[PDB]
Amino acid sequence: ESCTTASSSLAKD
Amino acid sequence: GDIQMTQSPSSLSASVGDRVTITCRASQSVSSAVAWYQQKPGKAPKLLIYSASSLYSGVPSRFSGSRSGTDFTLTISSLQPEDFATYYCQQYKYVPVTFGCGTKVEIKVQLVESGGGLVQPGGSLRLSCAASGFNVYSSSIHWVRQAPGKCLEWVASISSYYGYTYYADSVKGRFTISADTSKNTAYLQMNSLRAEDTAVYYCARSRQFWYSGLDYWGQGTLVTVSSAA
Amino acid sequence: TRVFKKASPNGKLTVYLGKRDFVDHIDLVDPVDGVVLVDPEYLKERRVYVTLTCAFRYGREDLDVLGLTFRKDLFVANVQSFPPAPEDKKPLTRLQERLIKKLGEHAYPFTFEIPPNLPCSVTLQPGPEDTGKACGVDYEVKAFCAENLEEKIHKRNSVRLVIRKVQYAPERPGPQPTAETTRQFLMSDKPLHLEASLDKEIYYHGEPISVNVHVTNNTNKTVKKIKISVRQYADICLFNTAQYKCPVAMEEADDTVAPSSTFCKVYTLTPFLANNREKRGLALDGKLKHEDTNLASSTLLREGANREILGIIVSYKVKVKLVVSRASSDVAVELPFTLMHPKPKEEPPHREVP
Repeated sequence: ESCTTASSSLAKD
Repeated sequence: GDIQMTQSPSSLSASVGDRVTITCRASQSVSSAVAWYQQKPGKAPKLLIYSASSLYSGVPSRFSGSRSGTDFTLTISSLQPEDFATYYCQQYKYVPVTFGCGTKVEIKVQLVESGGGLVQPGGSLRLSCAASGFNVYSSSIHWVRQAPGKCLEWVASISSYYGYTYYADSVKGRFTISADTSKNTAYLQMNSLRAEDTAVYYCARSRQFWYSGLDYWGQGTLVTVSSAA
Repeated sequence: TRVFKKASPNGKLTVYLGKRDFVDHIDLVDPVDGVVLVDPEYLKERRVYVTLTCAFRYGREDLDVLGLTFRKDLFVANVQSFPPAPEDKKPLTRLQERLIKKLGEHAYPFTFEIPPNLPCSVTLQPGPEDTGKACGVDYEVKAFCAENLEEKIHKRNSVRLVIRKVQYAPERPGPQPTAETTRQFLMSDKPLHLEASLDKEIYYHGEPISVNVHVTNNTNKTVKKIKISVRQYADICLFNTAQYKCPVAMEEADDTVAPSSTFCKVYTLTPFLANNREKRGLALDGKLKHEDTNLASSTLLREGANREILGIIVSYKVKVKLVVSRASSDVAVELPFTLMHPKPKEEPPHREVP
């Protein structure tokens, strides 16, 4: 009964 | 299940002192568990970049990497006359970690392997890896086969600090790994041998307490199988 | 760079965090700064809060049986998130503003302050048949959509994620710790003398530690056998101190030092998990979900601290044991030292099967 940890990205400055 | 790291720039040349790019396509989401190496004709393949971003110690900054999604790019702003080699892309988020075939580009601490040679089909043999200057209990040990004219493939691994042994499917219960921590050595016994076994195998250092790229390896040893003597 | 994200079961709640660890800068620990993504359409109860706590599983069994969740809460704090208070105002951090630019006004930041004197994220080695949560010390970030904190937080109405505190070796290595003794005997005109020392003070896990020992055995008696024990002084303050200790590295030598003799020799010891796997109750560092970890780092006690933390203290000591011809004439000499992470650089890409 749980979810899943994933990730994401960014841009410098 | 198994992970593939395909390479688009399979064949390049005629490039001198310029910015060139290297694209590895990941068969699955791999985040940053990706590393790139470079290899000369038949030498020890040294580390270039790990986590796609951290360039190694000493390596010229002309080498750079970047990641966009599961897609991976290498830049050389200018090709120094010695840079010509085959450059290998490899994901390391999942066992088995997988290497794709690299990129031929051309123009017109101690660690050593040992114990190789030719063996008849169905034979058995022992491969050794002497290591010096560091410690097995802080460094993982990995054997990787290089089939000539085929990509790289991790085959064997010891976590001495954890005492775990990883192998690949083609060597489940067939090739065994061990390490004499006293002698700082890796040993691998090969059973029931076939044609695929004929390749040059390398042993390679990790940094076990906190994993990173495969940094310094051996000189590689040939293991040949043939029906003749 | 990259940012980690976690979703609530209902989808009403999407937390973004940057790093799953925190640099205990000794003086300070990096603040728990993150952002939450909310859906005001799905949100109907208009009140959202997110909790950080340093919490400890009360040790293993309860009602003499494993189960339940006796979180012995070392510290709890929660923050009003949506709507952000018109009162609480702190400057935004670079990471969080970058996230907002990725997201917009629908996301809302939060900043948690970690005081010193707080335990490092450690966990006790679970026994072989421990299918429950690995009992130990760790920090937890949980988001939820509730009217008030009194509200019985629905697990559906909430999402959770765990975080670990870490420490890294001070750049200056410590001076060599040494210890010398001289044991007199009623039967010996002159006393036995012992000296023990280590190569350095700072150490890294997985690399061997080297001890020198010198002995003057000019008594009527001999030094029969010598035992080398790297031991884990783990102290707990659940209600009071408890110096629960377990050997980690055990080396034996039959190096006989006779009466009227000298001795000096070097030994190497190497802690690791495998040999101590079957020793249930050992202490390891941070523990994410179920993964294999490393051995507990050398927990740092602040010099200015009052040593009154109700947490977990991990220190490491080597002991040399001299057996004598046969009274408790056999003598053990103790030498503390530090065993903990090298300098930090990145995240823990722990190796495991897909």
